[PDB]
Amino acid sequence: DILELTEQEELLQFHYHTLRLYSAVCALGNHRVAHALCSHVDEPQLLYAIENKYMPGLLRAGYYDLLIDIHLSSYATARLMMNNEFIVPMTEETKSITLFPDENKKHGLPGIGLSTSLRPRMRFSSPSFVSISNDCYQYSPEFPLDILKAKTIQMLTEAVKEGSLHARDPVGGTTEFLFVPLIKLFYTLLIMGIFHNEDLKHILQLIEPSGLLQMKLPEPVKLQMCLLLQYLCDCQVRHRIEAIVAFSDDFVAKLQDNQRFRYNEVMQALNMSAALTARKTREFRSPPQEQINMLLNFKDDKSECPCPEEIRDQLLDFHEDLMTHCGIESLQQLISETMVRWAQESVIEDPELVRAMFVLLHRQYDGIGGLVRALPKTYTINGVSVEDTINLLASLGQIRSLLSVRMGKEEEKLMIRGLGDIMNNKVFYQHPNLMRALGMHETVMEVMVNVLGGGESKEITFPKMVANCCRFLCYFCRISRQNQKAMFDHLSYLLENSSVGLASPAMRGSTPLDVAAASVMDNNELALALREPDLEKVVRYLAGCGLQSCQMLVSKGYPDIGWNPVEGERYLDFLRFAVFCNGESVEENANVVVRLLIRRPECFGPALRGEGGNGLLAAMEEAIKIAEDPSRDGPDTIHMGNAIMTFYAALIDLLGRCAPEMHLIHAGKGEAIRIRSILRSLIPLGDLVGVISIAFQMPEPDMSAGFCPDHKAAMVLFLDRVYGIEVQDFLLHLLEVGFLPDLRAAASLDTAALSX
Amino acid sequence: GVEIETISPGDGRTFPKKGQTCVVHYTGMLQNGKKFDSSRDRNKPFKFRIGKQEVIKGFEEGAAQMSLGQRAKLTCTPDVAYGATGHPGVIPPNATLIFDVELLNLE
Amino acid sequence: IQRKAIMHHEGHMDDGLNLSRSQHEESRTARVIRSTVFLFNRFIRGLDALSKKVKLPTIDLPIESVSLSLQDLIGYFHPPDEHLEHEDKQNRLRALKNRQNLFQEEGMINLVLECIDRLHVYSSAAHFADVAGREAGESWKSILNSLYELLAALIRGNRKNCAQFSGSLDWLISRLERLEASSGILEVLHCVLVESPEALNIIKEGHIKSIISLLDKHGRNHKVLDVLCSLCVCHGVAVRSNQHLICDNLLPGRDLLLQTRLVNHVSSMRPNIFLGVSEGSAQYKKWYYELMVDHTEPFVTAEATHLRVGWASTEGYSPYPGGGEEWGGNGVGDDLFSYGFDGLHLWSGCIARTVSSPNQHLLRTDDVISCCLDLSAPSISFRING
Amino acid sequence: LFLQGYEKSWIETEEHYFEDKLIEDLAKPGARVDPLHQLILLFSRTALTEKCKLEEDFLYMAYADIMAKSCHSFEEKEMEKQKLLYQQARLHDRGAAEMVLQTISASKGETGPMVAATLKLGIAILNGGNSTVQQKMLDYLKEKKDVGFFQSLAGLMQSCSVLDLNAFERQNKAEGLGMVTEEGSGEKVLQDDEFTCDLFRFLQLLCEGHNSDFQNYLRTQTGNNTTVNIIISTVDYLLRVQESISDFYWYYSGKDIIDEQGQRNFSKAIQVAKQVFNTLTEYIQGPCTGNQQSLAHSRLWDAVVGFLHVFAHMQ
Repeated sequence: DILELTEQEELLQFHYHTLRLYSAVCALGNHRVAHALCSHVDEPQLLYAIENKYMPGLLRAGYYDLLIDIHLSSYATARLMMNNEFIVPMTEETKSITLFPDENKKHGLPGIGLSTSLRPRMRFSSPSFVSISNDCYQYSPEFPLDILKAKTIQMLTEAVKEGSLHARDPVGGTTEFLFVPLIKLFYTLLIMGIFHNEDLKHILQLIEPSGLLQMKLPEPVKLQMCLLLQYLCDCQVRHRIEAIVAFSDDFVAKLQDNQRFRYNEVMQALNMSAALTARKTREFRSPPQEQINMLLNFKDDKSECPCPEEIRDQLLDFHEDLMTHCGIESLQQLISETMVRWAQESVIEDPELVRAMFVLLHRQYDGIGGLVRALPKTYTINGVSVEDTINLLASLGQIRSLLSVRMGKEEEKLMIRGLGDIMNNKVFYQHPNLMRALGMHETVMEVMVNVLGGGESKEITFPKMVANCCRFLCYFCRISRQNQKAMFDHLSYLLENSSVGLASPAMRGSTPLDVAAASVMDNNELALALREPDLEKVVRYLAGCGLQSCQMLVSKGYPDIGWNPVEGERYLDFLRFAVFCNGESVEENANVVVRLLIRRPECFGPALRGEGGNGLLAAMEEAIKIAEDPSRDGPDTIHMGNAIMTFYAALIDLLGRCAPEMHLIHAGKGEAIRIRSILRSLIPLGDLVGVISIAFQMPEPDMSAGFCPDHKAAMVLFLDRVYGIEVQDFLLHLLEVGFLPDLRAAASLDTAALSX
Repeated sequence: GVEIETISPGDGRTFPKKGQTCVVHYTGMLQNGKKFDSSRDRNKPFKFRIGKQEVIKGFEEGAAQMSLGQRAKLTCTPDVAYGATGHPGVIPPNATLIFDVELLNLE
Repeated sequence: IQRKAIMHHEGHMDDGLNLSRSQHEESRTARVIRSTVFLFNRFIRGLDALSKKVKLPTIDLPIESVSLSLQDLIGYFHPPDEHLEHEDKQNRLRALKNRQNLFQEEGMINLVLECIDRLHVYSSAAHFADVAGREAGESWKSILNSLYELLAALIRGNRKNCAQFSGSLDWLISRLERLEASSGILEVLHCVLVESPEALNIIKEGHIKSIISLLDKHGRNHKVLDVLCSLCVCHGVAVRSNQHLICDNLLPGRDLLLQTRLVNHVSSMRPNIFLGVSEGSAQYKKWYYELMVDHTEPFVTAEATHLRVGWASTEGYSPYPGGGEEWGGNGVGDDLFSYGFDGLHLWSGCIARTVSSPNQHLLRTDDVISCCLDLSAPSISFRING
Repeated sequence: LFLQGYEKSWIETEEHYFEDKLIEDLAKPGARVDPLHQLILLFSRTALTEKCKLEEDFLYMAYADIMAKSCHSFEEKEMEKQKLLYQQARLHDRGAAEMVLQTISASKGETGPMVAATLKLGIAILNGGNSTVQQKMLDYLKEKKDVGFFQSLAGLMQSCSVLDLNAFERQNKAEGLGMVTEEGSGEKVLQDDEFTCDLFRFLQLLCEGHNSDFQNYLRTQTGNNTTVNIIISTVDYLLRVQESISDFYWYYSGKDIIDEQGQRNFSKAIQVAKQVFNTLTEYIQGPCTGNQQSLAHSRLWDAVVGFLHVFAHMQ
């Protein structure tokens, strides 16, 4: 008999430890092992062990924890993860809680009412082993939640009744073994979305009546009590936010038609004057966020207030109702009283319990802090995209669970699948604000840093995971205008390890350096905020790549050229995206990059800069010779001549785009003149026209991985933005030597066109 | 490898056929009597289709020889139940299974 | 970077030798390191000279000295008391961390490993005695235990030590089967797995299988289960591969650990009737009775309804018939002192044997059973419905 | 968008007053150890726990603000002074001075919200000429000979904030054409003026009364192995902010028109320089020959020459 282990100290301890092992082998979201453990112990033996009054106590706690871990912990953790995200639909059920009863001498009970909020769908697969090739066995084992609910309610009643009389043999031994597992099971049950209003009333009928908070309970019991009260207040804050959104729907519905009516009235009774065009510009410009900021300010005597004063009364009434529902001027009073009483009774150990108690007391006395911290995270969507948002939330929860568990092959594959799902969820396109509020980029960045941790340059564990993460981040930064700013902070980190993923022309997208370039690209504000704690780091990386041989091509079989042109191209491309935005050259960024590049001369090509190679002409001719002679390559592959040509073209393009300006400010500024003189001393003009005049062959198709006209296009851009064409002599010379053969080769085309 | 030992007759007149989702009540156990699976524990029956390749062969080819309301003991063989690899975690390799299959309803 | 200092005649005005007083704690710690490494090198030289071949016994083998040194070093690395002032406990923790770092950065863990290897080259205390002597053969066990305790204490609290020496886990788990220092090796493994997450990345399936074999050989020890829990979850994160390996190699056959079941309570009823045989006065050695059933559910709550009938013997001519103790799953026929029948099988010694009969079935409702018993030549017998 | 605006400018506009009553009914010994004393001991143990980086500790960041906001024609002035002293006694007899010292020492000289909150708490606990808390802090720093607190103060003073012109020029260039956000967050030019003034006001309150012992301890930490001159760090930061203001004047030298952003940056720089000057005055006040010689044998003269120049020209 299992109850006979009360006297046997060896078997009792061994079974307690084997229950702890059963719990720990499937504690996290590992369901393949729980699907075996359920039958390894039993289905109903868990109920019998949690119900039996005669238990050693160690076995009781073990069986309680085992039940929690193998039947409820997965969905409990999912709810705890997606508990601070207040995603609301726009259905008519949301507009049913606009009253949030606080008036007429009532406050209501926490957890009673309507949820109408986006929550993860719960489901538990049926444990069956005769069924060969089960579908996924991924959700959880099935358990009789209603029977467990009734059992735990009646057992909690019996337990509080027994503890009220202070018996000399509580269930399982000490009052700790009596209460802690039972209240933990009740807490996780209340968390996992059961105990509807009818049962929650009876549950409150043993802690509320003015009970369980009045007894002399030990520390691990009052800790679970504090967690329970914290959840009881979290659901109250959630109800507050739901009511806020419910009222806000109708309020903005009225305000939008009011402002449209006032705009139509202005359009009708225009009465053309000087201020009419100013009001028109104010209506056209001042995007909706600034418009809302202007139309919502009336707390003082008089300020910028629009015509609809009638809705101001409704807004003030709703705000007063909100403030009197909050902690400012009975659940909060009871919680604060219990906390101060527990603190005054005796000196309390367990600093975790002390911290929980004090944060609960602080949030009860504050009240508005929860709102000001949770309203930035709340978001209302629609009554049509509820299923898409549910799928998105499920995928995000799966990604978070994989982030919690360790990284492996299966975990990497599941994370890649989840990234694909959240990219194709069709809501990422529509609501980027919701993505930024959920913090998907933060979780993906944490996954990326966890993958990159362990090795700097020796080996990157779990490849292609950082790739999928970087691609997701690139797309997230691309479809936005402020998420680029939200990601700009992580740029300072990812620029440190941006060396990974390079030297491999298979991922022109996913790369940390490429996601940096995507965050900086097409944003003048971000390009200006990009100061120089990291431009010098990028220049140091460029110098290292131009000095060393990257130690990656010698293993593939390349002839080990004394410089790396595959990483230099990427570094120069990032510098170009950072220095040239929206068609204009950022002055300070261009100046500082020119300073760094002239202070470190090895960033340029060895055949162009230095006491060795003559210049860009001979450099590119040697590159073409190497591209033509296959004896200097690696036996999809990296053409070394094409790589050198693209590196030099990217360097020339970067210099041309970091040129001061189109002479607008250069006609009056001396620093621009000095920068232009430095660029001219770096790159001569005869060099430029000689490299322009190559007369590339025009083909029976050929390969586009050789000398492409993009190089000469970059050369023309540099000549236009640095030297320019102003004298008839040089204009005609360039037209005769470089432009005429290329124009003739482009005109010599009838049907076979493969090089656009 | 599949057999059947009648524990309680089930009138021997109504038999399952291909294309039906039969309702079953079984309690499995290993060769040494150690129970590894059951259906009366979770208080719910087991609805499975015959000839759809969803349950093990030792179960379906043994249930196809029973009657409505009949109780039988179905013995298996590793090569007909799980093979030389077994079920990872619960069933050991080369394990002879024994099921107390009670037929509930025919659909 | 190694700028080798050279004493030259000229010298330059850029030396600038500033001083740092080398706090007494660190100074004493370093002197202890020096004394311990000297004594351990002496012991290693002696043990190697004894092990490579037979040699003269006029060597330095300070058995009691190294025993006392280990007993002092264990107390030196002893953790502070939990029932102490908080600030003093934190100061003692910082001092212990500093001592562990200074011992690690001077190559002491590898020295302890070499000593453990040179002590493990011998098989038993009797095998070591005839090579080293009576006192050494008697104290070899204590020296090995103290060495393993010191190795565990050197890495109990620190994290860098485990993250550095974790490469020796293969040697640790291979020596785990020495049948002598299993407790010490298991404690070292647990304390290196509970802190360093890098150690869990080098634990392959072979190591887990060897740990489970240790659990299968040395018996039921909760330290093995704690090590397995640490392997499953290190720091708030799970290792799916290790969890699957544990679930696959620990409970496939259910013989490694205890099992549980939920059985029914059975009771044994009987009339006040006793049947015994002897020479002389007998009771005709022939009896018979009948049996009917009114209502019997096949499954009351969760399992098969236990229902057997038969004849049970006693302990000679005394009450309290066969059975394990009471109240168990032992009805009739579940032991050698009882013989029962349930409708389809025969129970004698908790081993059911199947039988053949027209319309064979369990003891369902409206079933007429008849039990007869001849005592001398034949045995009991049953007839169902005639 | 309406909900975002409501969260931004409708709720957090000072709609509650509960710090005083909270501190009161937390210090009330309902009956041992008071709840406030237990909380202070918890924070002290957390700050004394050996770590490598000071954690965020939202609990501490939320309770230090409460304990700091709880604090704060002759008879009414004396009575309000007595009430301030009573509140400081109530929330410092439980070891809050030691808590602030430990929280400052357990930051390694890293500017953060924890350090900002603990500096605000130190200010609210040393407001006025409170000598009891100063003596408690000095006795603690003498009984626990630690250089961590002093080197953390030195690092904070060395890397708190300095006015820069490049960020201001970039902000002007951005606001010249970009109207997408108008850059309402006027930052990155003077990072944490609030934190800098709070640190220097904490130092000023540490040297508020003419404590010769504390004024000499802030210069030469006798009894410790290594000493750092807080006076020299302060005069170096004064020189830095003087150079910054001089460069800002050289920028705004010629146009004779000061926009709102320039006016706000100038006001912040003036406030920071005024707080630094007040800290120096509290350092040198009284016949403190040591600090007088320390300030006379430094670059304070170059700093004050530059200050006189910018004063004349800007006025």
